[PDB]
Amino acid sequence: PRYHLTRQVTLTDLCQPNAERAGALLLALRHPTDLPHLARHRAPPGRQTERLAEAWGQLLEASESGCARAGLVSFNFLVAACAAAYDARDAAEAVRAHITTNYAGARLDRFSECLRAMVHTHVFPHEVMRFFGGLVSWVTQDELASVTAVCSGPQEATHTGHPVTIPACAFVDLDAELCLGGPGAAFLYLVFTYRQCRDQELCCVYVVKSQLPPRGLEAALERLFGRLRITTCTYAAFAELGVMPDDSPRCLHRTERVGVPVVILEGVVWRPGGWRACA
Amino acid sequence: CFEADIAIPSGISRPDAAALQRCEGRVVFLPTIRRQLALADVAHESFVSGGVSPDTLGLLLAYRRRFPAVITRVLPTRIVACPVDLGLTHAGTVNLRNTSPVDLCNGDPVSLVPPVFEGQATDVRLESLDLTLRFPVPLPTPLAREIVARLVARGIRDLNPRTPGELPDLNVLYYNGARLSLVADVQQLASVNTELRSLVLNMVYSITEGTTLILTLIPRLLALSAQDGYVNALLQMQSVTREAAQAPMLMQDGERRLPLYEALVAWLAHAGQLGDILALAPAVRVCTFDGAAVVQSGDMAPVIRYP
Amino acid sequence: CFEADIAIPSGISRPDAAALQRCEGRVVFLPTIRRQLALADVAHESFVSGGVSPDTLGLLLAYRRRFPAVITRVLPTRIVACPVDLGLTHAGTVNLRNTSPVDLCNGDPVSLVPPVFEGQATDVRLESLDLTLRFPVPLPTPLAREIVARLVARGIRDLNPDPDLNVLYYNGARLSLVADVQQLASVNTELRSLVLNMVYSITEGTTLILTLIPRLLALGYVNALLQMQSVTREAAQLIHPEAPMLMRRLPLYEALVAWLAHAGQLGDILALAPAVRVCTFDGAAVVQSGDMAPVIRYP
Amino acid sequence: EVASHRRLFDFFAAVRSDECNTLSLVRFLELGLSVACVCTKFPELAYMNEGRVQFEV
Amino acid sequence: HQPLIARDGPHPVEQPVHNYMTKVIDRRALNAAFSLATEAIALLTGEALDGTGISLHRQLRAIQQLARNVQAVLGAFERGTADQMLHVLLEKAPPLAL
Repeated sequence: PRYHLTRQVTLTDLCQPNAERAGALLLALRHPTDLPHLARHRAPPGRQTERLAEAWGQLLEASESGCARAGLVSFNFLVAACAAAYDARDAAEAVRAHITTNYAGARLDRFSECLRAMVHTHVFPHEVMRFFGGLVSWVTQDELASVTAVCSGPQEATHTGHPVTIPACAFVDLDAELCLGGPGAAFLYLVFTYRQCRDQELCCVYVVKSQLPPRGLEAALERLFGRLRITTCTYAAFAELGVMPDDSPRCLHRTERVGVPVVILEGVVWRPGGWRACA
Repeated sequence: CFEADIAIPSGISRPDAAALQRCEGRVVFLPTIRRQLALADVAHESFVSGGVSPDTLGLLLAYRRRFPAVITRVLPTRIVACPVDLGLTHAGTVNLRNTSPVDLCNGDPVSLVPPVFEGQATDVRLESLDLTLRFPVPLPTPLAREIVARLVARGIRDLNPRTPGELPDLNVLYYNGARLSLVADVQQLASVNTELRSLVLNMVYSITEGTTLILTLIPRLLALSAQDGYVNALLQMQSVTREAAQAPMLMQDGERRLPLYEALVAWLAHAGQLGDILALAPAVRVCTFDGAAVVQSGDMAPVIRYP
Repeated sequence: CFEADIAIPSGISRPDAAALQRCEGRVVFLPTIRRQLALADVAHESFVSGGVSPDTLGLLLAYRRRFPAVITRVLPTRIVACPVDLGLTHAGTVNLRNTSPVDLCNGDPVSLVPPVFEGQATDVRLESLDLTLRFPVPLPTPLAREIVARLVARGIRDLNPDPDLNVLYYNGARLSLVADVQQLASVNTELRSLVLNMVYSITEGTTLILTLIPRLLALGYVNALLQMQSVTREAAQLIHPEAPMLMRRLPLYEALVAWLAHAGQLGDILALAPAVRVCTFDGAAVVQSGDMAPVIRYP
Repeated sequence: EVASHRRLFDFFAAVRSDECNTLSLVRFLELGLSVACVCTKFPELAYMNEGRVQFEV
Repeated sequence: HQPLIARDGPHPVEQPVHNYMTKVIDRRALNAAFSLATEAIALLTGEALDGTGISLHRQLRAIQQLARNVQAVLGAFERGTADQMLHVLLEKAPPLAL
């Protein structure tokens, strides 16, 4: 009812929202203790399915689940772990200087191996680490966590807009699509662009910028790419991060919390959307 | 609603102000999200591209990259439109006008189709503001998916001639009775070609490795034909399935991948999505509060969200 | 919200009254949205479409057709349900009853057929007025799309016989799909019509495309770009399938619409779109079978 | 007119109302010449569409 | 308390069953509703007024909208009262040829 609260109790083995900002684009970790099984399934047999059986098992080594399940993944944890992967180096790598000095690359180094191992056996990182929200409160303990980081529509950026102002956490991120500029409202999405066996199972996390519908986004997902050179398949999944109902309030900064480039985005209808991955 | 207005820009033909009154509940394709916008991008002259007007398959592609909007209230100064793509958050269920020869149902998903009918052109003309208006025809979605397959395949017959001139017209439609004839006047090629390619390229990926085992059971299909009712009615007479009847190819690597289960996945990925990648997305659903089971031609039906 | 009332009919027993006490928080389907309704619009006997009992196809036609309603508070002489499909997005928190998987903190659960699980579980019958309330199963979007394609794949090996498809691990648990002793023999006769639908839409199109594309490209931007992204994929499928199978334009393009007409049916039939969301507050983020969950309105 | 005018303006927000040192004070008003340069006034425009004044010389 | 015509002869004795039979009350809805526009919400409460009589005059034309509507729904029950009696008589009416 244009104001909501959500809560999930996890560890600070992940994000450590005390080390994060007030505004962070948190993911969950849905199906957290999953993927020894789907490592074996869903892949053609030339992928040697005994890789992710150890790969996530080295992740929680860096992080026993207990009663506080592994979850609440930060926005930082994918950018810096793919910083060595995608086509931005020493600028996306400034996100690694943000994490390891505030959060830890010990958990990144196990997970950057997962980002070459999850995508290896066709266990693609979309529909795992589902969207949760914008880190409203951080009522966490010392080594444990209790975060309210509301999902559920536009109210996350009104109740942090009548007061976290939604950073993009990298100037390389918030992909400035539509340089063909005009007035309107912004429509935000979460795309994982892949490269399968060309760049050896590439991982990518960035947000697009468009005044485009979901039907005007799929052909926009076929155009503007140079990573078509694959053949397996089902690359470039995306869901709706929702509407920023203003293109006027975007910004360009390098000040956060290590000087990391960052984009202020004030006022967002967080339509949670749905994923799609077929081609 | 997240209110969006379109003003009356310049002058009025005095009966044509009443023509804007009887368009309450229709749909405007405005290619933006504005707090105010001129009426110039509204009409079909904006639908016309550089030099050339779209065909009824190009208008599908023209209605692709624009935004539908519902006429809510009609002022002599403005027209308040509600942005369907975002502002469908209406427990008041903002109302639409059915301009269609089909009496629908209760509970139909409703998708929008350009005017292609033989007698429901929806042509209203403004001469003070020199503009032409084609309103889309809201229709039920299986009947909508029965139309778009006809018009592309009619343009598939625009590539190759070969056959004698007596072709099956693709111009007789069937809803419980109700013989419908549509318009076949012009078929622009690029609207056919780009629609044909995605019909090709999606049907490429919808075949996989474990898909091939299913092809063995094609003679198994006709074994059910002469021994039941359901199968024999399922098997169409104008089908290639009755024509193709007149094998593992071992290559077995590993055999723990579930090859038959993986076949139905990627087939559904692309051949399962063939109505919506060719046509417009349905977001309008029939929902009347009074318990009325159908909605008459010309009525004001209440409209709820995405199906 | 806009709470809608379903009228309790005449004389029921106390176990029929207690049957109404074991359903507080289930999912109910209804044809129209009249503010007063009766129980005659609710029962499984109200799902007859051709004079016989519906199958899992005949339910999933209606399960995508009519409207979900969730009973908040049970009553004598009435049934209060605050329906899902009315109201603005992410408002009007409602409460569900879990069935054997988790329903995690997210997942966007989907109503679907009973006989994909135990058939005479959740087929709760009223004894006095003699009607049957077969409540749908609320499964979340990944596993709901998973199990729907497995039994119809298991229907193939049950169709014309000569691995085992039924293990299907969850994140933690091992989900026993097979309820062997009396259900699986009823499975392959209650998904009976449905397997023919997944087959005939494959046998038609693949045997149509292999006489479409050779009839195309020479009858040119779509020509060379046909196998451009399909190099050694479609020509390899032309090498594999067209050899170990058999090989007309005016019936062909007549069959073009008809298959793709059946294709547009199945997309509305299959894939089980999300209707309601779990995104709770101050919970343990993990729901168990038989426990309530705060469930919010729109995906 | 004038006193009848704002008397409902105060009431409109009134029914919408249910819906270590001092010198923190400055004062202000502006009238008198605020009518002189204006050099005519019709108050109370109602729901109106067109205003015609015709000249005969 | 049904009568007895208690008999002569050795046919056995009559027996007064002064039984209590019960019945069952039904439950009915009888629902009615009426609209109210997007304006006249600030009006009829006291939000959108002014010192203009026009503000008072269109405040009149909401009152003369409700004053016809309140009698319409309060009428609709008395109209609806008779319509139930035509249902509950015809529900217990057998056809008189039988």
